[PDB]
Amino acid sequence: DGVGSSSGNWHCDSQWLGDRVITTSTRTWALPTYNNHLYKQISNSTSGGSSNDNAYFGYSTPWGYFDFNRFHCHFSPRDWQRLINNNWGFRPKRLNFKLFNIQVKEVTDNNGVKTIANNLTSTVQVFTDSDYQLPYVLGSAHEGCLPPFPADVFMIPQYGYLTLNDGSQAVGRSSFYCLEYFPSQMLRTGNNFQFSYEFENVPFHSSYAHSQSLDRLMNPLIDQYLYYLSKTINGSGQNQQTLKFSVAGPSNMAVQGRNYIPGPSYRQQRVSTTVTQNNNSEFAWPGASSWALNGRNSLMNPGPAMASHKEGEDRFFPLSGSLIFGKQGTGRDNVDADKVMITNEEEIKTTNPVATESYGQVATNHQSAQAQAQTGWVQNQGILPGMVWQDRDVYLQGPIWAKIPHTDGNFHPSPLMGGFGMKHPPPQILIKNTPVPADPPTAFNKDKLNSFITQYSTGQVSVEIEWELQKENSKRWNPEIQYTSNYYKSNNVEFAVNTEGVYSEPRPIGTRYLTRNL
Amino acid sequence: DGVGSSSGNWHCDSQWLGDRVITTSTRTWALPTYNNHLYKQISNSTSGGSSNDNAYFGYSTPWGYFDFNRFHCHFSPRDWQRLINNNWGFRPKRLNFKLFNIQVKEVTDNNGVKTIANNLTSTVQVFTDSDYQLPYVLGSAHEGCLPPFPADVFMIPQYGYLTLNDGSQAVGRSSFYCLEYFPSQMLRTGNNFQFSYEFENVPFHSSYAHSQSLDRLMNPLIDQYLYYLSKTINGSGQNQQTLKFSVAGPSNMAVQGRNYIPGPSYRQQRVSTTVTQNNNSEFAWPGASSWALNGRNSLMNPGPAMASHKEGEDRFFPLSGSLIFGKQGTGRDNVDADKVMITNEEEIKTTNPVATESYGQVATNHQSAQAQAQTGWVQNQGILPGMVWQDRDVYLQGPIWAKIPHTDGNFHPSPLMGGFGMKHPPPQILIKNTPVPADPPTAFNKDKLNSFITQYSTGQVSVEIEWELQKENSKRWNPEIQYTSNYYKSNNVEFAVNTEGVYSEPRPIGTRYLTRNL
Amino acid sequence: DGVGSSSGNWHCDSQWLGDRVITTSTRTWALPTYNNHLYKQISNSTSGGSSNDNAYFGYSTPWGYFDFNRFHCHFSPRDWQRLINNNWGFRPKRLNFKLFNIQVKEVTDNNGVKTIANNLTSTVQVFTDSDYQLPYVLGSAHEGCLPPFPADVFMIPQYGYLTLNDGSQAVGRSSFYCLEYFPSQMLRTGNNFQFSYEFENVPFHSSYAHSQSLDRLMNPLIDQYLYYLSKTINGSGQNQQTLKFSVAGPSNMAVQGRNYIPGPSYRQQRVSTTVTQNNNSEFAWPGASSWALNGRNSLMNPGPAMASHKEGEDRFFPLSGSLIFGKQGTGRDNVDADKVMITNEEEIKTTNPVATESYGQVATNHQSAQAQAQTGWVQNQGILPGMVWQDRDVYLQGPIWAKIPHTDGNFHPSPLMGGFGMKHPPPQILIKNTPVPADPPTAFNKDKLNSFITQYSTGQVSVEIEWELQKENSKRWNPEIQYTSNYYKSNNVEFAVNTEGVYSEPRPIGTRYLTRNL
Ligand SMILES: OC[C@H]1O[C@@H](O)[C@H](O)[C@@H](O)[C@H]1O
Ligand SMILES: OC[C@H]1O[C@@H](O)[C@H](O)[C@@H](O)[C@H]1O
Ligand SMILES: OC[C@H]1O[C@@H](O)[C@H](O)[C@@H](O)[C@H]1O
Repeated sequence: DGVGSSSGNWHCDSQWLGDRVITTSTRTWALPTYNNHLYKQISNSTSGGSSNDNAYFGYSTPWGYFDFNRFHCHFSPRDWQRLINNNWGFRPKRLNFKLFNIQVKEVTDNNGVKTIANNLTSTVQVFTDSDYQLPYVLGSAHEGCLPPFPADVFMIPQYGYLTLNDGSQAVGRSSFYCLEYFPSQMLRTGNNFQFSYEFENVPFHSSYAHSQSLDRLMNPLIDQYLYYLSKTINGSGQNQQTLKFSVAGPSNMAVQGRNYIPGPSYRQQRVSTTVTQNNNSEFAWPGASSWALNGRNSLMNPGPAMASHKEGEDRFFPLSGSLIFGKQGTGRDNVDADKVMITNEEEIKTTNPVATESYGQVATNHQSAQAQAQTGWVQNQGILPGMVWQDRDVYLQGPIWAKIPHTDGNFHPSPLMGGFGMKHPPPQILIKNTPVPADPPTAFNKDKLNSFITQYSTGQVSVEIEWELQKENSKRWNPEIQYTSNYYKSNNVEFAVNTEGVYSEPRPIGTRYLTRNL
Repeated sequence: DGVGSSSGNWHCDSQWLGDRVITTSTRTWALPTYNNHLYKQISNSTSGGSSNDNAYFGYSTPWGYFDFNRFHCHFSPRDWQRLINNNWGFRPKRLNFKLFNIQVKEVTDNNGVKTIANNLTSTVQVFTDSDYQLPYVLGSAHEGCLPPFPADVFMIPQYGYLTLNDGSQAVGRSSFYCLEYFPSQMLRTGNNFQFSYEFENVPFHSSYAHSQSLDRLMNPLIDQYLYYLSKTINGSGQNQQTLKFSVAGPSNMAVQGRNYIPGPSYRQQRVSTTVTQNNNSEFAWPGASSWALNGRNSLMNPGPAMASHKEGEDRFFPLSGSLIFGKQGTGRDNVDADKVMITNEEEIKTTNPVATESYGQVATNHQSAQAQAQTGWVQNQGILPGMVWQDRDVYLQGPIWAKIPHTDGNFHPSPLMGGFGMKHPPPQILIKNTPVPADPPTAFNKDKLNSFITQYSTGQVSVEIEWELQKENSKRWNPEIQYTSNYYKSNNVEFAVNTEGVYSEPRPIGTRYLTRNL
Repeated sequence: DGVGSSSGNWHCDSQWLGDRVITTSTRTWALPTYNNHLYKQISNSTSGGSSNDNAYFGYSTPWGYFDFNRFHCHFSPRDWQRLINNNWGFRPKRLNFKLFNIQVKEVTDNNGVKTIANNLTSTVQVFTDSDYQLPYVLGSAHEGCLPPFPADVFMIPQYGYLTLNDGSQAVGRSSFYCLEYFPSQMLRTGNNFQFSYEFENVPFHSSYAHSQSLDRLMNPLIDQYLYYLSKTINGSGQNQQTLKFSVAGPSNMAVQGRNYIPGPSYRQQRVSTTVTQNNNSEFAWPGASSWALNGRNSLMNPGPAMASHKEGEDRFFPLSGSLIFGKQGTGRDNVDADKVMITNEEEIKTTNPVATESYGQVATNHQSAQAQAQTGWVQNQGILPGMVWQDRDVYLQGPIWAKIPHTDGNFHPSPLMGGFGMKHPPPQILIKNTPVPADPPTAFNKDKLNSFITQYSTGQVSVEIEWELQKENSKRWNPEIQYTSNYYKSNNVEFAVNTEGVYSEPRPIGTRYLTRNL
């Protein structure tokens, strides 16, 4: 419309209907010029680091993008609690996005003091990649998200992508993308932008833990009608061999026949938070579970979902097998365990094998009168018919969704870091403020113009997501575990602002509190 | 209605339509009072046995439940034969249940002689758990089923369940259930009960065996157009290396290219019924294939479906890899092989690996001029794209269905003991005769009344199941294997009553007789 | 609309209809940035002062709010006089609020000389808390109100709130509020804001004084038919005891029977404005009437409404029992009595006990032949059936309304400082100018942006209140006390501007001039 009118309003409310929640968040953003208006080839050679596992080839762009893909973007800690205490499941349904109240500003510097003024005629240009024609960066869990606390003003992250490489070099199959080669909407002060999105059908996340374990499904009062082999020798001596069979029953539960077995396993190395119990050596990379692709070793960071420890073993965690979040103000490199938050998958110990344990034992030979029976430990176990498992839990700090890679086949394409896998996830919103040249020469030159006016833009983003809820039907008599605040005398309220104005999130909050039968 | 009228009739017929069978069974039951009208916390501590694998925590209830979940409940041996000889497949469709002609009886004992009288005003109360809000006990294969022989009167089994535990202790996530906290129908003599159930869509059980093996699918008369590496050395000597390639053809079938491979394997230890061929040692538990869950080892009793032995090896069976049924009158503990019936999965040797064999071999290294080629045995193999398998066979003595555990994911949720997996299986029917207090004090006391009239109830159950049939279309010229009775001079007719009045089932009858092409 | 159009007009008129008055006020405001765009935890620890009575915990916000909650906002001194001379009562009815002609301005400073320019694209955001979901700050009588004189330009006060504390620490029950978590309307130059409000039904304020006292309601000419005990002894001597009864009549009025008694009392310490008559000691805090809450002592500042002094005792006032207003230009701390204005409740001496007196006397024992009759002084008296009282008077300088605390119970929830109590008072209007970032880095950083453009906003506020009037019906023959200006030779007109341009209010003006029968 015009310079004097606001093109949108601040909308942060969240409304709770019966089966649905609608969260709306508004933030203030700032967009710098990136790469001096250039596309740039980037590689580990451009970075200077040399390792085959770390080699890459790609491009950085002048563009930037919006990321609302963490839950704390859409939920207050109080709202998150209302979700996880009262519901068996939730999934996203619809999405609404807005850009409004856009301000482009010119920066003028002369002797070292800078002046900021409005440039009213400058434009910022925006588009969504709806056909998923760009490398999709939102699936990897990166920073640059809308801040969890509504009063914080955030910088928009720079867009870049990777393609095929051999070492630092490219190959003919490597592809280059100019984002100017897409249609984008141009917006001056007084123009606004919006689009809507429908989440494709996904299963509900399971916000519950099981109140039963897969190995105790039976009636403790009744015998099975099935027999197992109890004795193979009549006693001590020579040539003592029998086949004795017993009924499986309450007295021996481990031996009963069962219809279903725990899910797959890929074993992790066990690390103690008590430090004297760890080996004295550097095992971090060497002792790590990894997978190889085209000669590169990728550490298996969030591998298959597994129980992080056995009972009472809480000090133990898998080496890379769990999500690790930083506390507010935590540095980038070589930080103590105190400054990081290690989440645990403990609730899924009912259907899932422990991450640091073998799956089980198998027979490795044929016994005979000559040969004793030999077993071996199953370190990794793929899917078997009759396996049953839970996915990884969801966190208020964690990612909401991921893009399922477009491929001939996949199995159970739930994101291993967590959340909802989608062939067509919420599209990428790419934003850039358009280059404004400085004064060109007065005689013609064919070289592209490398001299521009220093600018940046600010504005507001609204994101609205509808969430479908799955209510708890339970007949459980005794009360249940809920997420609570503790009452006792803190210096600071948790999930509140600091005395210096800093918002922090004291601990990770998982989704799984309510219980179901297994 | 009233004391003098029958509230139902005896209905045992089974009617065979073209595509469907309807089996109806009627039995007479007796219901005791369980637990002295109490709910009781039970654990391995209450049982006194201590092993971490066998530890449990749960509750026993005053309630009891009906189990018709074995096939011999619904099929006579003659009906079972008509099913398995004439049909390629079957599945359950509808279910109808009735309770009628209910009689509550008071037991009076004074000096040690007891008198039984009718209590006409007493009531028995019944409900089905339709929302699956209770721990589901019918999936584990327990005793307490309707007896296979219609003239036998059976005792109703006591209901109980398990929940989470650490050792014998519970955890806050453990859940307690009062069955009085459900609505239930009360029934006096003259009241009857019924409900209907729809089986959710399940695949047909495969009542056939394959007439082809997965490794012979080819035309024996024709060569492939594909080549394999036949020779790696030109001959004996030094520096003799070649690559020689041959056509795969009828002469060498093992090396041909194939589109599909056999199903997954988890290896079992091999045990001989000839006893002198077994090792002299106790390998039963130690040499057993197991899986671990939260620190407990559960023996893998009916693991993935696998051929129980190779050809001519019938004396061999997997250590726990097969269902083991007892003969009539067989004791509970340490019984000889003669008194038990070991079933075999032999028919599936066409698509499935043998339970006691390795899946195959893989390369463990890179060969080179320095290093010879090394292989290793694959003891367990998870699912691979292109695998093809058969499920475990169904038995007249075996379970019909199971409840699929409610979870984020599962694969091929066919019950490993056998039958039809269902998210919503036939619901549990829970029955209890209501407590009738003895004479209370004449001055008020707040304690709950612990003194009751000794009672029990009897009545009849009808169960009606419709089964959908899949007829055989085969073009096979030669006659086929059928299930038969042998003609020769027994002292007793098989599947008949004893001279003392005892009904026995002489052998397990599987489903797989007719054949199909693979 | 646009940059060149005014979005509202100046409206200050007040129109007098028969039963209603409509006051409209327009002011010019200025809004700074508060807290550097931060929320900040604040406590007596952050302030450094330590006393348990003064301990607090809370938050300061970047937001600010409008306060029109004093009468001089809505009434000129002439209008106030027209109200209080002609009417028995008044109450508020409707409310209309407007924000318009909004101007955001950028402040640029380099070498220490600052330049102010218009920022045309900046926005200010406004919302009302209509659901009363925020801590309500307008009830406490704070500064920051619209100035009484229309030509003064006022600064908008900063919003902040308190929550639960133990000492300077918080508790788990303490709650934090982000105001960005509400929907708010954004407004650029050319946008305006308005909303309407309905006062919920409140009683009229009593703008009258009683022309009778509660202890003289009788006919002075007539006797009562009731008797009192006049004599207990026949005379001087031993064993002189009688019961003598007399008629209560005009000669002895104190002893007559009465249907109604004066209202409740909580006694205050008496302080003289003649200073030599006060004790020589510091009794201010020590000799003060207080109430205790959770271990803290809160001085009872405007306690129950009571007559401030007896007749002719005008020099006396309760220690904290009355509202104390400052004269124009009066300092914050340790100011002489000359610079402050002490109001008096004198008019209510008819129905209300004096603040500095005991309520009365009660019997403390049983008299007998052995024991003389003993009485004791009633220092505080709660409500009794048959009590009758007046509320505190209203002042042109005083507060209009208060929010009744949301609670299970309350009694006579009239605000003790004065005015109209409401469960849903006029809502809080919260205003903030939105942060405009300075130029962000050209490489992405995840830290929130702490660098902003210095801004402030100005504009106009209109407030329109309809007041319902209660006209005087009186039959009084003699003329009545009115509020007047004195005619005699001042250097300055009262309620006028200074010679230096300063507006002052010379004295407090109460509401109670006209009289009624009691
Ligand atoms: O040699 C490959 C390297 O890979 C890196 O990811 C790791 O941090 C190094 O310690 C080393 O393992
Ligand atoms: O040590 C665990 C035990 O588990 C039982 O199920 C088994 O019968 C024992 O022989 C032993 O293996
Ligand atoms: O000891 C509590 C204190 O409370 C304050 O409000 C007062 O000004 C002090 O003089 C003292 O009474």
